[PDB]
Amino acid sequence: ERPTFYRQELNKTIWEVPERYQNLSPVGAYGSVCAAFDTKTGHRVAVKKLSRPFQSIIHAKRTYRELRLLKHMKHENVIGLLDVFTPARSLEEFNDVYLVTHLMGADLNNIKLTDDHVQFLIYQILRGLKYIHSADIIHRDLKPSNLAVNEDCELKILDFGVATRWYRAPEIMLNWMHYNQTVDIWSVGCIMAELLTGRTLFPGTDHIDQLKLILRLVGTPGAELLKKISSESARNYIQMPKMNFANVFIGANPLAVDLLEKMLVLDSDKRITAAQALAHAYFAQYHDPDDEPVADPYDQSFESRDLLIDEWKSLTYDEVISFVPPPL
Ligand SMILES: Nc1c(C(=O)NCc2ccc(C(=O)N[C@@H](CCC3CCCCC3)C(=O)Nc3ccc(F)cc3)cc2)cnn1-c1ccccc1
Repeated sequence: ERPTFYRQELNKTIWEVPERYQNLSPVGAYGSVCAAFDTKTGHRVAVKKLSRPFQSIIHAKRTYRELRLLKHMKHENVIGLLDVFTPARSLEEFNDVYLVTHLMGADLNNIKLTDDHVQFLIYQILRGLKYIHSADIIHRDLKPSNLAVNEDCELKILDFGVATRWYRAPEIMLNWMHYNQTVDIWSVGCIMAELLTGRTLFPGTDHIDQLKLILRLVGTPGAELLKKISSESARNYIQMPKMNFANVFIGANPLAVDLLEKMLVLDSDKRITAAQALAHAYFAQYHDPDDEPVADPYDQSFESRDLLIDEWKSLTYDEVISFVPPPL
């Protein structure tokens, strides 16, 4: 049943991996991540050694959460789990978790982009977000560095864990209660803007400067939206004119400007969803209602639980043991 592991020191870091994975080479920003050769598939992979996975309740829950989320994701435009392993033979000796994913070529932060490429890249993000959102999962940290492409411009959403705040929706700039899945659509708008102009749309130096730069584009809220804000601080802070997107994004595909106007809406209740955005004219070349799948249901009940490290650790171990490799 159990493979043969081999040990190796890489960054004064002990890596213990199955013989399956060869020629481990550190990729050191992304965490403890090595490019490896998978002798079973003949394809290169990424192997992530979780850092101090059971150091604390917080780490333990984070470890469990990352493994639960990765085991769930079965979509072309979302990072998926090829393998998860531990060198541990028992729950008793379980202290290290290794995750195996596809190796991606470059982050979108690395990559003048043509309108074709913007269309295809934002299409693939929305297709992935449709899937993630359908399981009631919110990304919450979409930014160029969390999006990866191969040379084929095939895109995957991931979360590696510059500034998040540049891409963050106004309604979660202060308090994290009154928000929905469309926080991720705001992020998609900021990314798409950047892809079209080669500039950060909203390079705020802090959470208040950020809100200033956003309002300068979308305009200060009307009475309609001001009435839906609970926080005296946030309301009293905000308490001018909406710019013509066609002026700001001069020379863009006018259909890219129209979609941007539907994505960068202050009122999160009126912001276009991933599903709706896919059906926008911009994506006429790439939209197929029969190849934009939704996810299986995702059991998120664990998010509400306050459990001990040994409880989170045992749950993670179960999820390692029950893992079913995807087909080749
Ligand atoms: N560097 C790499 C790799 C890698 O590193 N492969 C391992 C790998 C990657 C991502 C995840 C990952 O996305 N994990 C997510 C869960 C899943 C998401 C859920 C929401 C939707 C999108 C997927 C997570 O839980 N992150 C996390 C965030 C904050 C934390 F405090 C703790 C964890 C896990 C393992 C491949 N390719 N590359 C690569 C190489 C060269 C150039 C560019 C990229």
